[PDB]
Amino acid sequence: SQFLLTRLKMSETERQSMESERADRSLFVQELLLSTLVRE
Amino acid sequence: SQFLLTRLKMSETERQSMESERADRSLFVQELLLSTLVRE
Amino acid sequence: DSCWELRLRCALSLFLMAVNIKTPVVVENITLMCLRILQKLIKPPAPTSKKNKDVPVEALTTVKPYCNEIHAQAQLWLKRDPKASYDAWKKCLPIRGSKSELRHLYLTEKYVWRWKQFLSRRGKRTSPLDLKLGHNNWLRQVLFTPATQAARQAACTIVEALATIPSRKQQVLDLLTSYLDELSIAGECAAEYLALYQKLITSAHWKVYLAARGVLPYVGNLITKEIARLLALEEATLSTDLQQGYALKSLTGLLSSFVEVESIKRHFKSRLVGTVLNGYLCLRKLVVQRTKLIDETQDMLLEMLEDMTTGTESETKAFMAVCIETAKRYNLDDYRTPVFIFERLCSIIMAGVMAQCGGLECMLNRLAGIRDFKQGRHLLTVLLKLFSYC
Amino acid sequence: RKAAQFVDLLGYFSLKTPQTEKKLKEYSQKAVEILRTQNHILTNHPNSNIYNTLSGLVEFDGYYLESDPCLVCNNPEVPFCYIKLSSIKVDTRYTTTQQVVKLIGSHTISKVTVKIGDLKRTKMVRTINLYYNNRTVQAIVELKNKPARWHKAKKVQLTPGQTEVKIDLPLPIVASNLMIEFADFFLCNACGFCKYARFDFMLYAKPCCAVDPIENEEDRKKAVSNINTLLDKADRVYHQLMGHRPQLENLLCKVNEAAPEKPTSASVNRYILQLAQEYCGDCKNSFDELSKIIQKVFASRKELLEYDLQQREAATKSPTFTASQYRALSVLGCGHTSSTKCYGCASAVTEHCITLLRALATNPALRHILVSQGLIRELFDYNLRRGAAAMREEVRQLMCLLTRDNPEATQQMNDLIIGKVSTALKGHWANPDLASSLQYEMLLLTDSISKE
Amino acid sequence: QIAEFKEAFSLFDKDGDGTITTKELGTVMRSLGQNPTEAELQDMINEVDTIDFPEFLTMMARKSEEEIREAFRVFDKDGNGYISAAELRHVMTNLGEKLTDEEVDEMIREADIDGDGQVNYEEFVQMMTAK
Ligand SMILES: [Zn+2]
Repeated sequence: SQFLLTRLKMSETERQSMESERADRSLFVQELLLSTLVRE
Repeated sequence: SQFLLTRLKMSETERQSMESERADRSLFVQELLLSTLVRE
Repeated sequence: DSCWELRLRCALSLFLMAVNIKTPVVVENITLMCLRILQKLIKPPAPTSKKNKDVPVEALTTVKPYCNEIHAQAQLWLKRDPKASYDAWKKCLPIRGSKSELRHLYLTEKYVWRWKQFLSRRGKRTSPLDLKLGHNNWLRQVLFTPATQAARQAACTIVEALATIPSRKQQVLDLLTSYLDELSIAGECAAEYLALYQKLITSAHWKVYLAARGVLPYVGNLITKEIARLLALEEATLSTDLQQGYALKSLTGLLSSFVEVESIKRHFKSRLVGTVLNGYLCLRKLVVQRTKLIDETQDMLLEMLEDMTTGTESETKAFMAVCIETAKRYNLDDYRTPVFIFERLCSIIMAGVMAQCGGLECMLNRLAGIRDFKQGRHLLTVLLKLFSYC
Repeated sequence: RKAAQFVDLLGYFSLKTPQTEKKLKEYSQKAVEILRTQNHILTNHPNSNIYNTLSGLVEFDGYYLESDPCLVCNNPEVPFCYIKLSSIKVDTRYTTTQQVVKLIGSHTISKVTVKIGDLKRTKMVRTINLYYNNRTVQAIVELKNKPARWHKAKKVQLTPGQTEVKIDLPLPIVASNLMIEFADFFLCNACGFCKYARFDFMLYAKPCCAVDPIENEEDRKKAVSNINTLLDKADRVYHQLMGHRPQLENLLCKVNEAAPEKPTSASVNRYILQLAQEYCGDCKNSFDELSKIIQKVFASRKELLEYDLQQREAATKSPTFTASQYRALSVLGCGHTSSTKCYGCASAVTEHCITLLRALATNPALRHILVSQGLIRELFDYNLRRGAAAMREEVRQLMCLLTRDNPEATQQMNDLIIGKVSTALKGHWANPDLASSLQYEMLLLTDSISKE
Repeated sequence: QIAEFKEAFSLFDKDGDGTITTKELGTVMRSLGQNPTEAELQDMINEVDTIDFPEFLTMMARKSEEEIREAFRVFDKDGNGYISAAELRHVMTNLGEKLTDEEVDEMIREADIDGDGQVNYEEFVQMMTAK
């Protein structure tokens, strides 16, 4: 616990932004996966 | 020991020929190995 | 991080390059990892922000996908196409937001869509794909793979998440229904897939929509084919299988689930009585290749038969007609199934309807075919009882 | 594994009979096709990864992770043994001149050796009668009834003063309760003490899986109920057995990493110990219980089906069949077929294919046809690294023999070896397993060179 | 053709009274091979409205130049008969779409054959009838 290097926070607005970005990334991956199942 | 397929001789002149051929094959391999140690 | 797209491209390339290999070592060591990566990306962790403590994931997106098109295109995306990137895709979607207002919105959306279609048709704008899912893919391969169960579970989670807006859910349900015939080939390995399917149709209107598309005859045909295979196997060999009757049990349970609600029970009873009656008789014929699952299937089939045989006079007449129809095909030497048919008829006694349908000659030939008394006492007793009834 | 003699004879006859080239081509095609099909089955088997990883770490006899138990692999050839009658005893009752015994279970008795000690001249036994039955009862006095419920086995007459007698049975008997009667000339009715002599019994028997016969309808009902109970127990045991697979795959995944652990039979890696305990300790016990229950179910089904056939024939008697049709219809041809998805049986078929191909390759024309089929690549890619050590050496010998005097085949084999070695050596630096997984290619090269 | 619509209506009929709920209205013609949109669905609810067979048949029978004229009137808010880039931008913003000035200008320009940089009623009619 005395090692200094082992010890080498986020606000709320950026938390909302991160959650929204996670949402759009999920939607994009969903549509990308749907695109590979289309009929040929 | 009752299996038939498990049981599926050489004369003297062909033995002499085989020993001679072994001798020349040995000599050829010797010279082939000596050829790779020459100066460059 | 900000380079997430390149990592996702690597993962997806590895997934699609190694998704069609049947070897268990590849499924366990390559496909499962890519499936877990995709599952983590599709289903993000629950939000912790104070405002968004209650709302789900679908309520957080800043754009709204179109109902009947797919704008993301994987074939160009995997080749590093600047016109098919993530920002390019997100730029093509609209931001999340009286009678005349509704009308104006309708025609504006419709004719703007037509304008864009013409612009893509003649100009240079990229044309979105159509939402029509193929019936042969990697999805059926992954959903029923016997190499490892975790791959099946991850695929089930992915396909469950792929069905959120009803436009996609309709196609997803259609594909899963098409996958129904894999139950017999992959008996216990389908345990996950079934658990997904029943969850996706847990609402009444989806069951009714599937019924309208002609799924009840499909399940009936599958059940009859499985019962016929069971009879053929019972006739020939004497092997023991610890999984016998799983697929038949699952299909019968699914049919009972489709029937429990009122509308399809009332509508589709006239077309399903013959199948259920024949299946019940054939299952009762089993004497050696009988297990607990077959017993439960027979019990449920009997309960279904009891439930459907309750209605007006026209349906009772139709049921009698189909009962005589199934009595016709049975040969004159067996003395078990006709006894059941005729005691059922006498219990439901109706007495003159078979005069109209012409079933009298059937029972006349049944009397004429009796050449022995020791082995035909029950048939004679029931036939005489119904003759006195008639 | 039952077809060793058949493939032996097939190879010998194919080697001795001179035949046209078309017949030789057809025969070689059939052999190679069977080999290819078995290799394909083996490489895609759901349990193939687990068995392949387990082979090099633990020592195990059978494959205990099979969904459908295989009658061929579950039924080894058990030999007879000499068992003392008292060791299998459960309950006994004596009368004045008879002795009734019940055993733990059924047994296939072949011979009975009876020993006499402390005999007295006052009275000895002149005739011994043996009786047996295979009906299980809980009370000996219940089965004491003489006439109806016993079957004759053997009557033996003794010369006066005999000390040991060998009651041989020409046909082995499947018995659960036994009776011995002294016909021509003693025993305590309560304890069975005999003052005239002392009798000891030996049996040439082995454990047998059999059930009570069916004679009437309530016996059929009891058989049906018992078979339902056995099926339920088998289902429970089968689920308990198949529940072990996720833990086995987790342990395999952890072992594959091969991370060093810091701490001589206890100094082996703990994950290897856990793998051995999980497979050879618990899966083996579950598999054995499942096989026992499956055998009991099979015997019960056979008895029930025989009774049904007899009853149907009796009802019909109030169609000639040829000799082969009788065997096809009857219960004789019922329990000699292997399961379709069986790892051990596919391995045995591959062994037979390798042996037959080794026999066939000794004909130069057949050798040329086989190498034209493309056998060398199939043997190189599949059978070099799979099987026991003896099988691997036999495959190496067959591959060497296939190129005995064919420059093209030798060039093909050398190309395969050189390509694999170069491909591995290119990435040897970043992965040493590539350099250490060339032992079979180099062994093949050594074997090919050592044969002039 | 009436038989399929009647069968679908009856199959979606819950209480057996010959009437369904409008919440399941989209599913009825979603099962018939047609694919509607949410705005289409609210419009269809508005036009008629619990629906009985006659109204359902009326809705199905309408599944005309009056529609094109109404769309042109909605596009031309000022009623001047000419569709400016500003009007199209306002319509797109109301619909929620996002577009650039260059893209909208190119769309308007590709919609003009006369070279006047404006959309006429005849031009829109010809664009709609293009096959
Ligand atoms: Zn086997």
